[PDB]
Amino acid sequence: LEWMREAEVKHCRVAMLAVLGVIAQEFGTLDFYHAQSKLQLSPDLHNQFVQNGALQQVLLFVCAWEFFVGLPAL
Amino acid sequence: MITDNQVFVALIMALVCGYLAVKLAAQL
Amino acid sequence: QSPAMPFLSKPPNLSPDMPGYRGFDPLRLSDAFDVNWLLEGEVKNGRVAMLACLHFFVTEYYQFPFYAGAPKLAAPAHDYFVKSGAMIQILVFIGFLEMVLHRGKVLYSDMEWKGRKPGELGFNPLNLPNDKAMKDREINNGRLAMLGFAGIIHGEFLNGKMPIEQITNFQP
Amino acid sequence: PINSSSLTRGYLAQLPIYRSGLSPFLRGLEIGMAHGYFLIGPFVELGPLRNTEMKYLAGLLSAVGLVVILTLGMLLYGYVSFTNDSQDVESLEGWRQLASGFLLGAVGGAGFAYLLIYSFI
Amino acid sequence: MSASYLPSILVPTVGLILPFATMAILFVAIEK
Amino acid sequence: LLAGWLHIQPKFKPSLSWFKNNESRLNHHLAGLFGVSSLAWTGHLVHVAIPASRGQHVGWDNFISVAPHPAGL
Ligand code: CLA
Ligand code: CLA
Ligand code: CLA
Ligand code: CLA
Ligand SMILES: CC1=C(/C=C/C(C)=C/C=C/C(C)=C/C=C/C=C(C)/C=C/C=C(C)/C=C/C2=C(C)C[C@@H](O)CC2(C)C)C(C)(C)C[C@H](O)C1
Ligand SMILES: CC1=C(/C=C/C(C)=C/C=C/C(C)=C\C=C/C=C(C)/C=C/C=C(C)/C=C/C2=C(C)C[C@@H](O)CC2(C)C)C(C)(C)C[C@H](O)C1
Ligand SMILES: CC1=C(/C=C/C(C)=C/C=C/C(C)=C/C=C/C=C(C)/C=C/C=C(C)/C=C/C2=C(C)CCCC2(C)C)C(C)(C)CCC1
Ligand SMILES: CC1=C(/C=C/C(C)=C/C=C/C(C)=C/C=C/C=C(C)/C=C/C=C(C)/C=C/C2=C(C)CCCC2(C)C)C(C)(C)CCC1
Repeated sequence: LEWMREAEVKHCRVAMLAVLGVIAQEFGTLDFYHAQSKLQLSPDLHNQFVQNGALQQVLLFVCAWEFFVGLPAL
Repeated sequence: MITDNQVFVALIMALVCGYLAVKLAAQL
Repeated sequence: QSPAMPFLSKPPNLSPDMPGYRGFDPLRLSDAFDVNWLLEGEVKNGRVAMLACLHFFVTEYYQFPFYAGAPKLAAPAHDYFVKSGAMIQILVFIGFLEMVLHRGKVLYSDMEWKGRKPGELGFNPLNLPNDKAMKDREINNGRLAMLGFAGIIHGEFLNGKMPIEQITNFQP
Repeated sequence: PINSSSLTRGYLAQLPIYRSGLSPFLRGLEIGMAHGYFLIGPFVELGPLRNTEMKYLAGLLSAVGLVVILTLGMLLYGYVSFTNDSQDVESLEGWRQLASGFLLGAVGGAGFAYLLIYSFI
Repeated sequence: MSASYLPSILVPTVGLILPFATMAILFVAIEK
Repeated sequence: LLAGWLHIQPKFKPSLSWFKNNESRLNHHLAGLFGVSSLAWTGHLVHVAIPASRGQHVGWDNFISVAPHPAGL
């Protein structure tokens, strides 16, 4: 149950940021991030911000958190 | 071509496997 | 229970008496290794990184006359002084100091702390106050120097740029 | 003069490992100096860089390399063999001081052999 | 290769330093 | 390595009765380990390998959009 609860609450917090992220990014994106796709949950946009190195950067600190905080916490 | 960064990213993930391997080894 | 990470339990083998204690050990390396070794390793890695951070800061508006005409970038410098045969003299001298300061007991199996807390290598010629919060001041400067040094060399590898030039007005 | 016992044990008695009066460190130091000095020879003259400019440097560094392995070997032996600790050589503290003597001696002995061959090349 | 220096550090490490450390560690482990 | 470590922690050590559940292990290993692996692998051949064989790049970047057959499902 402790595992499943950790997973549910983790999914809850990731999903909530992601749903608000989509809505916020739809309303307006930053200029220097030249977002060609207006569809936020498209492969086209995902692929762009992997190549920009934006999702590469947040992957690093998410992976950092999960290994140094999330895994000890679990 | 595989960049210096890609080779070093591989090494940190191999380090993580090292950590988790030692954890398993120590318990077994 | 851990002051630094209250959601995690306190690392048992750590203690508040140890200098720079926040109870910060999420990986629990203090369970895997003897604290006295880790403590000694921390302060040493610090003291070495401290000198390394100064080395880069001084050899930038200077480079000692008699060694003039050498690149101040990390990897080119390393390659130059190894070819010169200066780094091999430094290696043996550091090797000498390591054996002298630890008095023979250099191994993780051998190194002991009879009448010396970790870090106390018996080097205080000026005789400044030691047994106080001065150990925490060494640790904080050492910890900052270790991250500092890491920030210098990675900046030196990224865009081949000087430590002091980076903090002017530059983005990639 | 018996030869088998008298000259044998008489000589052996005066060797640094056996000689009365010496601290473990000075026994080590003397043993080191003797070994470091001669050990450079094979590496200098028969090593892979013997016909290069690095002939002597390569010879010295190799000798220091070997001496480090020997000293680590010494330290491991002492740690395993001596759970008890005392001032005598056959003890944890004494064996570590002997090892310290040997390493200093052998690096210095190697260095001294390198200095003489450069002095009288 | 890109990081053509790495074999100069890792082959000695895996080939000399780590085997000596492992032999040393196992020696103490099986003799205590 | 995490799974290995987890399953020798007291709460995650499976019971002897679990290990001797023959019928369950066979169902799962047949339908899941062999069956679904072969089904999923078919997916790879149809979506990635066969396209690659015909000079059509299908990868993680585009596989959602690029149908492996014109007629679809
Ligand atoms: C077993 C016999 C044998 C011998 C004599 C040699 C000899 C040599 N090898 Mg080879 N080698 C061998 C087997 C051998 N090898 C094997 C089985 C392999 C595995 C494939 C190799 C692989 C190999 C490589 C990869 C290399 C060599 C190299 C060498 C040279 C330098 C080695 C060196 O510096 O030694 C160091 C020697 C010592 C530290 C001491 C030797 C023993 C001393 C002299 C004994 C003295 C005892 C004394 C008389 C007692 C007196 C006591 C009291 C009365 C005072 C030398 C010509 C190197 C070379 O460059 O070739 C030209 C090199 O790079 N060898
Ligand atoms: C991955 C495993 C590995 C690696 C990287 C090496 C590397 C080397 N071996 Mg080989 N060797 C190995 C396994 C390995 N060995 C095994 C398993 C055997 C048994 C079959 C051998 C048998 C062998 C022989 C017989 C010889 C070599 C030699 C060499 C050197 C030849 C290059 C040269 O010209 O240097 C020339 C020498 C130098 C540039 C001086 C450097 C010597 C060391 C690195 C001194 C470092 C001192 C330092 C302060 C303290 C660290 C010591 C130690 C803990 C590393 C090179 C260092 C030759 C050699 O010269 O060795 C001394 C040689 O004669 N090897
Ligand atoms: C869907 C459910 C499922 C799945 C996927 C698995 C999977 C696995 N379980 Mg099982 N297990 C399950 C349910 C499942 N289990 C249930 C319900 C129970 C309790 C009733 C168990 C009880 C159990 C125990 C006690 C053990 C396992 C073990 C295993 C592992 C076996 C080793 C292996 O990796 O084989 C891989 C197998 C295949 C890929 C199948 C095909 C292999 C054949 C030979 C086909 C030939 C190859 C083919 C042509 C491909 C070529 C590839 C390429 C090179 C070209 C595997 C990961 C073992 C283990 O290792 O745990 C860590 C183990 O000890 N399981
Ligand atoms: C037995 C089943 C199987 C096997 C062995 C492979 C093997 C491979 N696939 Mg294929 N693939 C499969 C089924 C399989 N696939 C299925 C069912 C589909 C959907 C139709 C695909 C669609 C697909 C695409 C689009 C691509 C691949 C690619 C690859 C190659 C690299 C994969 C990689 O980096 O992951 C490393 C291994 C893992 C991460 C293993 C753990 C599996 C995790 C836990 C499950 C998650 C699956 C996946 C990684 C992420 C899902 C993405 C999501 C949007 C659905 C490798 C040859 C890539 C390639 O480069 O092609 C040449 C590539 O771009 N595959
Ligand atoms: C990342 C990077 C940055 C780097 C800055 C980073 C954070 C700073 C890290 C450096 C540290 C703090 C140096 C540590 C100081 C060390 C000094 C050299 C100590 C002197 C000697 C003492 C006092 C003790 C010895 C003695 C003791 C035993 C006591 C007595 O016996 C007397 C003596 C004998 C002196 C920027 C900001 C530049 C920007 C750039 O873009 C990228
Ligand atoms: C606390 C701990 C954590 C760890 C925290 C993390 C940030 C610690 C990482 C430490 C790093 C950054 C040390 C790096 C610096 C240390 C060394 C010793 C620097 C010596 C360099 C010199 C000696 C080179 C001479 C050079 C000179 C000067 C000039 C050049 O030209 C040539 C060269 C040759 C390069 C966690 C998160 C893992 C969890 C765990 O549970 C608890
Ligand atoms: C971070 C960084 C760095 C570093 C890094 C490195 C150096 C790395 C390393 C790495 C490594 C070094 C890794 C390792 C690994 C390991 C592993 C991964 C292992 C494995 C194992 C296993 C898997 C198993 C085993 C076993 C056995 C055999 C016995 C007992 C049991 C068991 C099963 C456990 C540098 C400097 C670049 C800089 C930048 C940053
Ligand atoms: C042939 C013969 C023989 C043989 C021989 C032999 C065996 C010899 C050997 C010899 C030897 C083997 C020698 C050696 C020597 C050595 C030396 C002489 C050294 C010294 C050193 C020094 C001088 C210094 C040091 C140092 C330094 C430099 C630095 C710091 C540290 C120290 C202090 C340590 C016999 C007799 C049997 C018989 C007859 C014939």
